[PDB]
Amino acid sequence: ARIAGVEIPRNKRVDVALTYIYGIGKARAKEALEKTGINPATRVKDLTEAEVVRLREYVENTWKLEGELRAEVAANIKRLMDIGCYRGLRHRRGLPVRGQRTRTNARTRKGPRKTVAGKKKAPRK
Amino acid sequence: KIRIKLRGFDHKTLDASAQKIVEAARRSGAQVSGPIPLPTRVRRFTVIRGPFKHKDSREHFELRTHNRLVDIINPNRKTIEQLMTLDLPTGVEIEIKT
Amino acid sequence: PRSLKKGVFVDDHLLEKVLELNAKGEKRLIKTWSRRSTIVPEMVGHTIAVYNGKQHVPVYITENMVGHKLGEFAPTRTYR
Amino acid sequence: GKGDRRTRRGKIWRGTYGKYRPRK
Amino acid sequence: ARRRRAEVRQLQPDLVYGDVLVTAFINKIMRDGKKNLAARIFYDACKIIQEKTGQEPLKVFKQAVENVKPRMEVRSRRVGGANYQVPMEVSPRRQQSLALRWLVQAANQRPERRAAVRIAHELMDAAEGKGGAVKKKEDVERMAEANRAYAHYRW
Amino acid sequence: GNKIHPIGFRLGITRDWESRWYAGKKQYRHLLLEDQRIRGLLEKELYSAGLARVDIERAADNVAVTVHVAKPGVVIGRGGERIRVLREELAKLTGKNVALNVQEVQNPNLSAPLVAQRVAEQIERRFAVRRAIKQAVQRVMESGAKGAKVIVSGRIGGAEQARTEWAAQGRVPLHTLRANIDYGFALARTTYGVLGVKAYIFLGEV
Amino acid sequence: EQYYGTGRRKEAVARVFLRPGNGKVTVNGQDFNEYFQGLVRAVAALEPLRAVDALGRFDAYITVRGGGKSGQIDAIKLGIARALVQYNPDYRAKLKPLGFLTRDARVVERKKYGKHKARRAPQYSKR
Amino acid sequence: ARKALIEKAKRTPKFKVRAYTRCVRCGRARSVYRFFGLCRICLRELAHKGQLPGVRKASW
RNA sequence: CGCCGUUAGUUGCCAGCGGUUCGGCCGGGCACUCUAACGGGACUGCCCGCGAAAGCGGGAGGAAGGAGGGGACGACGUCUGGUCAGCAUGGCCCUUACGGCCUGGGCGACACACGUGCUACAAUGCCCACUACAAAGCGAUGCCACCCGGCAACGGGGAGCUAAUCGCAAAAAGGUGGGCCCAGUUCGGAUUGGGGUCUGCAACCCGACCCCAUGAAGCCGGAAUCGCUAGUAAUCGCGGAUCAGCCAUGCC
Ligand SMILES: [Mg+2]
Ligand SMILES: [Mg+2]
Ligand SMILES: [Mg+2]
Ligand SMILES: [Mg+2]
Ligand SMILES: [Mg+2]
Ligand SMILES: [Mg+2]
Ligand SMILES: [Mg+2]
Ligand SMILES: [Mg+2]
Ligand SMILES: [Mg+2]
Ligand SMILES: [Mg+2]
Ligand SMILES: [Mg+2]
Ligand SMILES: [Mg+2]
Ligand SMILES: [Mg+2]
Ligand SMILES: [Mg+2]
Ligand SMILES: [Mg+2]
Ligand SMILES: [Mg+2]
Ligand SMILES: [Mg+2]
Ligand SMILES: [Mg+2]
Ligand SMILES: [Mg+2]
Ligand SMILES: [Zn+2]
Repeated sequence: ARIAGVEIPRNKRVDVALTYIYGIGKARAKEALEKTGINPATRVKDLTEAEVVRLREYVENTWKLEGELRAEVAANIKRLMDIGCYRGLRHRRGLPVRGQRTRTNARTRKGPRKTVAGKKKAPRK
Repeated sequence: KIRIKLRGFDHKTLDASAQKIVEAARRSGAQVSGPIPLPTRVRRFTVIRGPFKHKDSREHFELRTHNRLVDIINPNRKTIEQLMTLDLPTGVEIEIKT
Repeated sequence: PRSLKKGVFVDDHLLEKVLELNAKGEKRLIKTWSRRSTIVPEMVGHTIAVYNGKQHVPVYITENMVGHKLGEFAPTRTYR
Repeated sequence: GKGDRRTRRGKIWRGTYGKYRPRK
Repeated sequence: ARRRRAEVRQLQPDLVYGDVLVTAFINKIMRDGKKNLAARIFYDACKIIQEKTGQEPLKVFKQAVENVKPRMEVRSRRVGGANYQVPMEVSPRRQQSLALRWLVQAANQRPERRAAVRIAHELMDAAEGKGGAVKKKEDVERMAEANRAYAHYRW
Repeated sequence: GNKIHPIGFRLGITRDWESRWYAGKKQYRHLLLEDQRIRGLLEKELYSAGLARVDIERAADNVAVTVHVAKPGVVIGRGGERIRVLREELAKLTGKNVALNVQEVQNPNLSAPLVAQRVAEQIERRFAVRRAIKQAVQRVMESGAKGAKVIVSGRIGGAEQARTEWAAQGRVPLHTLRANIDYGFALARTTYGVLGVKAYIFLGEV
Repeated sequence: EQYYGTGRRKEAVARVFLRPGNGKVTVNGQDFNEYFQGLVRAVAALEPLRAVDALGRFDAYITVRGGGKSGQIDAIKLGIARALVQYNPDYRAKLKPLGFLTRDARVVERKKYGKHKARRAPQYSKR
Repeated sequence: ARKALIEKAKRTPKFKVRAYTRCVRCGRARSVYRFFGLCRICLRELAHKGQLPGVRKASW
């Protein structure tokens, strides 16, 4: 059943399945199960309607998940850029932000490589 | 109950205490617990053999500190008089807390 | 995920120089070298000319940039 | 792995403590 | 080994069957020096063979290893142009080393999730004469005596 | 690169340290830095007396300071003028009452520190290297010594290309700890540049 | 009445005490199968006893200190062998041939510089 | 190093943070041991002249 | 480093015992372990085969055998090798600066490329819990026990230590039980958002750490290429030097 915004994890432990929800991770999961007394090991397909409702009414009225969360984050970074912020300019360039060395290994933040002229008449190492 | 600690960078110089202090009364006055060795804290200084590069060279230097306990119950009048100020070692330090 | 504890820091060079302009009016350019100072509410409106190691760049302070440091709005290195 | 901060071995390696590794 | 002839290092006999060959197999299974986890796997396999076969486990192991030993193999060698796979006997020392190694290798190719199950079913398949471990042996033998046109290069 | 200081290599045996005195982890660096201030000063003043090794000891806030020279005469001073002011400047650095002593060197031709200091003075004084060295080794070898060796660095003769001049006699088993080999080094500030001078003297075995 | 033997191995030391008894082994307070619980090697330590058809002829109180259970397993096997020769000197004609008496001297080789792990040398490229 | 820079014990360095070791024998500010006040080069030099009490060459 | 002995027992222990808050915690002996000073022990010494001899194969006694294992040690010299930015040092050049002083910036730039490494791609694994074993080292204007508050980083409190006598410490791989069930996954933890601790005059450029959220590439790597012969490789974790703190996944 749908716990969080359009969420349908089934055939798995509740505390694991819950993770598939956006803003929900291992912590929030095993936490929402304790504050609603739902045996974490139980499979979603084996949950009481009564239990699901509790989970639904809780997890949604306790945290800010899914799309609405993407919205805030998408919004936050956009804010960093609108103002002349530094981290902002970094987000514009697509370069690391948490002060990482960009002479090498900035791949994850730069996507596939953009190999161009790297040498011509000197040690090509 | 005489407790005297013995530090030092040389282990033969410290011995210039046991074979000198236990000569008062080992089987007459006090019992003299004798000089206990105790572990010896070692300090290593590892250094690159030469200036500039050559990280894989290095030479090792240690500054071994030796210890001694002694401890002698029965702070005898005459026994202390002798074992009072008749020493010789220069590379030894003493601590007293009997 | 920033952090400074409990005791927001700002260099009194301007901290005491700004609170003054709040006793008269605005002011054009306030060249400083203190990019350490966490911009405080009582600055919005003022135009602090932060230094970049080479020049003083004017940064109009807005409600939006409260807890941000003056340096963050004054880029240092020059890329393409 | 030793790279997971919020895990047991993650803290050991990084030589730290927290919810994922109390002191006792 | 340019100087010494190299001497085989005998190993401590088995702590069950007492067989030294058994220990050897366990060493191959062992990785990162986790001997306990290793043995805990081999013996776990002997249990899996006792229910699958009415015959004792050691009888199976012996058989398996034996089936997997190659009688002949080819060893590259330049003779005056390109490289030439020259067939030649395999010393008893090597037959053993290879059997055990291959056994453990094919073993970890099987789909079964539990390690012990992989070694067990693999040993059984070996004594039966089937199983990918016995294939390698067959393919290696098929390799030589398929180059008999060079066997006169003993080496 | 090769070849470790032959003393640093024997410090343990057949070569007692040059300053015996314990010192906790907190004071040591100080008591040590002081040794230098001292060893340095004396080394510059007592130059003409020609010193070998300034040994130093320490006690209940005390300081040995036993300078080993060949011309104690010049050390002491006339009736005690040299040996005077020295303890006046020494005790200033060390407010621990620094006694001071002077020892005689039983022949300065078995004192590598000197033999080297010798050849060095010759070179700074435009002498012919090969000869000074051949003589030095001789003198050393002349009075006992089961072996000896002298080495001068480069620019031998003011030349543009630096070189190294050998010269040695008897034995000098550097690879044996049980050797008791004295070692001495001396610069040689000249008009064209420096020139190292190392001196080795092999005396006694076990 | 009671026989002793030292026994050491690769940084492990264990005192062994044998007394004509049943067979229980009070290792560091716990039963044998309790201290070396689930380690296919333990049975080794007790091996020397089987060298002379003893085992149930003795009892053994053992205290270990230093190293790892496996290193200790061997140290223990050395005590159970010595304390046995003290019980009977003639218990060497058998207890020895199997080697049970030799003291395994292999030790963690020092860690040299310019090398990662003592011998394991760092790797390079152009060469 | 340069003489101008030699002055670690300059005292009152404004903030304890700006204070830095520096060799007492050569001015080297790059690998000065606390126990000796010296840099790794000098530590090697003097130790060879047994001028560092008790400091011997280790070996195990 | 490997075995034994002697000398010394505020480490040690039911050894045999008596007191147990049944913790070697008090008594108390130092036997054993250990600590460390010193000392013994192997020398082809003995037996057998071969040998002209040196010595080679093999055997016994022995902790150890024939260089028992690991170090320190590196010849005459070569590379006109490295370093005048450690330090000296000849020559040359600079003066109102090629000196000095600061605040700030830079050495942390990035379309690219390589070396060395870390962490992985998972089930002989990952997670959680309980529980057993080290060594070598560290403790001031420091190491910080059992206490309280906080999920926590850590904050307040405060004992002992001055350190074989207190602390750092929890060793980790391991073992026992449970979970996961082959999935880009309870594999991996990159990146990014948010909140916060601490060190520091100060963390924007440029710190480490904690918690929530996010959860990338990666399914074992082309040509080619590296280390290692035994307590070695591989694998696991611990300490230290530098050091306020830390970019150490480095070094020892
Ligand atoms: Mg080399
Ligand atoms: Mg070397
Ligand atoms: Mg002012
Ligand atoms: Mg994980
Ligand atoms: Mg001139
Ligand atoms: Mg190791
Ligand atoms: Mg200078
Ligand atoms: Mg600093
Ligand atoms: Mg003994
Ligand atoms: Mg009792
Ligand atoms: Mg002979
Ligand atoms: Mg040699
Ligand atoms: Mg750099
Ligand atoms: Mg709490
Ligand atoms: Mg399990
Ligand atoms: Mg692989
Ligand atoms: Mg690895
Ligand atoms: Mg540090
Ligand atoms: Mg570390
Ligand atoms: Zn220096």
